[PDB]
Amino acid sequence: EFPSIPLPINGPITNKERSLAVKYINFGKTVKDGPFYTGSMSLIIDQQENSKSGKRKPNIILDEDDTNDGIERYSDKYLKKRKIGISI
Amino acid sequence: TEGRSRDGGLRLGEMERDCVIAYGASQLLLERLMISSDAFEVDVCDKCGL
Amino acid sequence: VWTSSLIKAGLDKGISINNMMEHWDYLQLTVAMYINSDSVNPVKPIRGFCQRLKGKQGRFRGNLSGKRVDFSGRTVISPDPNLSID
Amino acid sequence: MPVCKNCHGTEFERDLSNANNDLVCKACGVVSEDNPIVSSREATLNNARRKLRAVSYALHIPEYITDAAFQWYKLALANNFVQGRRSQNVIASCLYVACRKEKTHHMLIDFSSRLQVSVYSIGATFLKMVKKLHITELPLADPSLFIQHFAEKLDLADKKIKVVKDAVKLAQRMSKDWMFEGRRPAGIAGACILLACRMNNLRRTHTEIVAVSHVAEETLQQRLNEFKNTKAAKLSVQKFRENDVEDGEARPPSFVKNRKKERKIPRNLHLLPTTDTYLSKVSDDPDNLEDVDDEELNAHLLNEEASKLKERIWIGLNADFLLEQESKRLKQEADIATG
Amino acid sequence: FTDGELDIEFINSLLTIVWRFISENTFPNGFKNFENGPKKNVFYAPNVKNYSTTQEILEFITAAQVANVELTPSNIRSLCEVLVYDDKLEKVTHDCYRVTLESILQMNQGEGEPEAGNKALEDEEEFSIFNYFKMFPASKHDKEVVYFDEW
Amino acid sequence: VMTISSLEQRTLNPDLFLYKELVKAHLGERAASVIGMLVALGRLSVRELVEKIDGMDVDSVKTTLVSLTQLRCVKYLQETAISGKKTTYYYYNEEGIHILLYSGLIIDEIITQMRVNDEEEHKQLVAEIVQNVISLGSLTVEDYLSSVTSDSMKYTISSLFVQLCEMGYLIQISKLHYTPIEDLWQFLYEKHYKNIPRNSPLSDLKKRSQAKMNAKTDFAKIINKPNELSQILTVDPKTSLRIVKPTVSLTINLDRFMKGRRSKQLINLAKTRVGSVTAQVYKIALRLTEQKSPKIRDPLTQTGLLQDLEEAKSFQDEAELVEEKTPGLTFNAIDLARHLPAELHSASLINSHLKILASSNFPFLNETKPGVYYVPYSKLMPVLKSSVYEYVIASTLGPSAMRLSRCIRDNKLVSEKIINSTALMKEKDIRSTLASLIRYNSVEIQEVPRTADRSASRAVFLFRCKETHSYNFMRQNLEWNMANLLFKKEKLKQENSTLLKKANRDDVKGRENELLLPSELNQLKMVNERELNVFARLSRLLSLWEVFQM
DNA sequence: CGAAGGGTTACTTCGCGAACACATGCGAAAAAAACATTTTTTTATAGTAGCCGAAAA
DNA sequence: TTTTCGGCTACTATAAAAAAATGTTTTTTTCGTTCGCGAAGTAACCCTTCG
Ligand SMILES: [Zn+2]
Repeated sequence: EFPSIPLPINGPITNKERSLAVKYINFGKTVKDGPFYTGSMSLIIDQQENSKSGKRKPNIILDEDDTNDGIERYSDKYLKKRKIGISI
Repeated sequence: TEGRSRDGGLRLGEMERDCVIAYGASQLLLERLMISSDAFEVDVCDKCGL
Repeated sequence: VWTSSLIKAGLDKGISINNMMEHWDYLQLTVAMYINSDSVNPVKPIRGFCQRLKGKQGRFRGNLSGKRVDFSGRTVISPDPNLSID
Repeated sequence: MPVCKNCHGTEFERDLSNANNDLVCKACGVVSEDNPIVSSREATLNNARRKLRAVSYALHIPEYITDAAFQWYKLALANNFVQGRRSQNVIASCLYVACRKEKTHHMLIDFSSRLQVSVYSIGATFLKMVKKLHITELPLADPSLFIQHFAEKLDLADKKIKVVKDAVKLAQRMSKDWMFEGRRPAGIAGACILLACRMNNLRRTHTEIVAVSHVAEETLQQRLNEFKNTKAAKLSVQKFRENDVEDGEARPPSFVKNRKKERKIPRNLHLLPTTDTYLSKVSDDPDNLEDVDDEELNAHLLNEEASKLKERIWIGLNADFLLEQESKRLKQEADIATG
Repeated sequence: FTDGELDIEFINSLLTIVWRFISENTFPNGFKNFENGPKKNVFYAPNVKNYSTTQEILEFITAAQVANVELTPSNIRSLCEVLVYDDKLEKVTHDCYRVTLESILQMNQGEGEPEAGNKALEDEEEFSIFNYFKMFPASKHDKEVVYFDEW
Repeated sequence: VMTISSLEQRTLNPDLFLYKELVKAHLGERAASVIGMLVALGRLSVRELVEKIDGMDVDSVKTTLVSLTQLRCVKYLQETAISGKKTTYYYYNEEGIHILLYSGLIIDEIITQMRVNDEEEHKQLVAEIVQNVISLGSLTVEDYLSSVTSDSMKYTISSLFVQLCEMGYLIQISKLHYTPIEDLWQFLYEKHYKNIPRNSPLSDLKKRSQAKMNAKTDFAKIINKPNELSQILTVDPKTSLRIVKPTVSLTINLDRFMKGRRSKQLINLAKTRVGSVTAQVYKIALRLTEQKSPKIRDPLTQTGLLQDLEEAKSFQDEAELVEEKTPGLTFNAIDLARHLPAELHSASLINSHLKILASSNFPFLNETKPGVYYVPYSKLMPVLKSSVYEYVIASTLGPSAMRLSRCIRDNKLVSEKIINSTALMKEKDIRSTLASLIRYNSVEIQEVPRTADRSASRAVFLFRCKETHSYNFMRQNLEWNMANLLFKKEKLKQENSTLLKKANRDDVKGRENELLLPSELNQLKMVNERELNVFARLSRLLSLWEVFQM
């Protein structure tokens, strides 16, 4: 049960509470979709003083950041071109 | 129960069950303390197996 | 249950803080002599979940390790030589 | 209970032999079970239980009838029968009705002796506490054990069966011989124990019987006078007859006082007299009041002269109560000013 | 027993009228209602005028009483002084009360702060008790039902 | 009972639930259990995660670690014991998790106050130039600008970079911030102790004072190195008179925005207090003041060298002295008239600013001087914290609990019998509000023995203050409130995933005709209003938690 | 050269067990309040506590 | 000088609506038969340091 009130009123007609929650949803859309296009190579080759992660990051140069949609479109085109037996 | 009055019961243990451990009997000491006494059906689990 | 109900009524009803501390210290003592008893005594020990595990009559030393088995019998013995030793 | 496999709803029987005693069915034989497993207001009722314990152990009653009076008092307090008494009369009345349930030997005076209360107020509260019953079935009309247990503390004899059995026989024969209907069971016990002791070869002082039997001295003599009146008492001196035939000519003296009833010094609903015609004739007028001129309307009040003498008499005699009333009003209007 | 046995209604009445008198003494009268130039560069460039009561509050009590327990020898006034500077007054050292920082809102909420105001408020203004409701019944999901949750 | 009471998440982990409940909504399925095992144990190596969680071998743990490294939710350490095997040991970082808390109301608060470059519909590029820096971590112009084909906007983006990096907000060299604060102090103390053997016979004074003063000045120049830099160099080689070099990686969100946010909190404090023309002047004064102010996190005491000795008073002496010395900030009304508000005794602006700036004193806000040239704050932020706590406890139940808490704090820790003197009611409601307050752990109890025997009948009681434990309790309470709110919002996400995703797939060009039945239109609009309500309450709850942070 | 900051060994006081079977919240001053008694008006009616005279020697 | 049997005195009980002076049971404030071994408060004495 719940007796008290810690005053979190919603003023949804204000401009800033609309725009700030829209930017929240946009930030969630950017982060939940994972990384971005080929600008993470700088993140890979930062390598301040790091032998082990300087071995880790060139392993994940070809990580699933933005090439999953193109591979999925190529697989959909190959499925529309011919039949293939695999699990979905 | 205990004694002779109610029905009766003759316990073995705390110095007596150790004798068949000194012999090395395994299935007698298991049976006469589990199966002949009380066979119960506790259900268990793997994830939080209470 | 009753002392916790009395606390739940009296604290939002409003009573004296010394009586509150006395009744709540009685709450603290009743749990302490409800489990792991015979440390306080204001047959008059009560049995909780430590006299059932203490020894020689508890669930360790006479009800679990040495338990009263079935299919037994107890009678005095007379000698007889004419039986083999088996 | 009717849980079985081959049959349904049969009887059962736990075994007597082999020290096995399982609850088994019949005519096929299935145990059909497992092995046998064998092994605020309360403070007011506590004060009432202690007071009932006191009156119970003082009045010499057994222990079960104490709990019977306790549950009777609990049911009565659940019906909200009384409040605010001194509780001696209440506990005595509850133990009296629980005690006069049973045929034991306890009358009203044994309760009226405690706390020195008059017996009539205790009986009045006993008929005030019957505003819960609407049953009132009490077997009260048998004063036979009174004779059996009064003869232990009074009329001490070497035998105490020869006097007692003939006493209760003569008393029941006299009660069936029209001498007992609301006619003092302790008194008839004293009377047909003095008569049976007179049959025995031992006499009593008349005070010794009426002392512990809680009966008056004159009333038992009136009883024995009526025994001399009814029974011829010639054969009663030596030995009573083994075949006593008593038919007719039997009455209490209330029948005599109705037989003389002074001193010389076709049912129909419409034939019954109607009572509304007497009220219908005389007028219901609050304004008409002057039709009673029969020398009484002109003789109510006298003049002013012989009235200040009456006022003088009243102020001279009934003075202290008026002074206490006026001083009590002055005491009030003193001590209600502050808070 | 001047203020001890004084419960309860005229303690509140005397509290309300001394709150009104110090709010109209240590600040001007009607410039707390609207924001159309409040108080005119307060107390005329807030220098050396800057005064307070200094026994004038007991003179205002002397202006009007009901003659039962209301002859206070500057000690029940000090008790109510302690009762007011621990809730809503600051009271820099001697007698300068400074009633403000909650007087304006819950004084001019009645017939001074009507609907259709000036500008929308910033989210979570801490010094504000007004317009906080959440349900006709509407308590379905995680609305403001969060506080302390019976730990 | 029936799990709808929400107790399986209620009376459990208050602190170790938010830090990896955020990354359930941000990172995903396997980049959350790494934080859930790292915070729950503390110090972890590489193989220890693999032997703890049975999710994968040492292949996909690398992906989570190199996804959380530049997001600075985790910091590393490469060291050996005595022999070798130079493996990377791992603490857990907190500042990246604060960035994942604050990101949206970082980007939506900075524009109206700090960055005054341009306002003629530049919101289409602020999100692209800021959110891509938070969601990636670094900034290299030769790879980041290469997505933009135009060259005319490149000079404007470079000027935005210059003016936004003038006021901090982007750590320039971006080195050494993946190292622990305690490890820096221990390493510098160890290095500054190894340099002096075979000398005069040592003492506590000579060794301790020499090693600690050298460690303080070296750690101070280390922490002040990334604060002020000159990497924006080689002006006009062929064009572009003010250009930032693109070689050095460039991180985001220095805590000067946190300093500005508590500055906005103090502006709200001054607005609800006297004046409000004091608010309209002191807002523009303090938003110019707080660029050089001392930092909230306060290094040189984050490492456990706070002991009850000369080091403890040296911290307060430093907080009094450095705040006056290192900013300077020679601020007057002639400095305020340079950045003067449009139409905000309306005429004769400068003397009015003199009188309003000189009238804002006593209490401790804007501590002045005859001929003032600065403004301190050392006894103003705890006053803000206490005042926010007291108006929250006024929001708890009635004004009476707020009166009772403030009177206990103000009459210096007094017993119970004299409380009825400074009160309204005699006994009933004061015990009611004291019971409802003693359910919280904010006003303590004190027991004294009367006959040297502990008995709860013969004892007199008084009430301790204990403010700091109450601030910690409110801090973890607000943290649990945010964690419970975002967990319920994540449940609201995951119970309605497929109908949001079906409209997300291909209905974007058909949002007008809505391409669906009107029932799920109402369902989508209702869950959108739910998400708007949750974020609108989360911003306020986040600010109320943000007051309680020191 | 002398007063002061940890640092440990030494004396003293507080927690458990002793076979293995058998058949024998309580108490104690008062306080607001819902309530009966106690009338007097008879008055029918029996007798049961207590009181002297006509009866026998 | 002794007993017994008839005259008066009269109070209990139920029923009536009548209404006043005065006494009668539950609550809310406060409290006085070992002995052996292992572990935890107060003192006696060195290592080291500043005025
Ligand atoms: Zn059968």
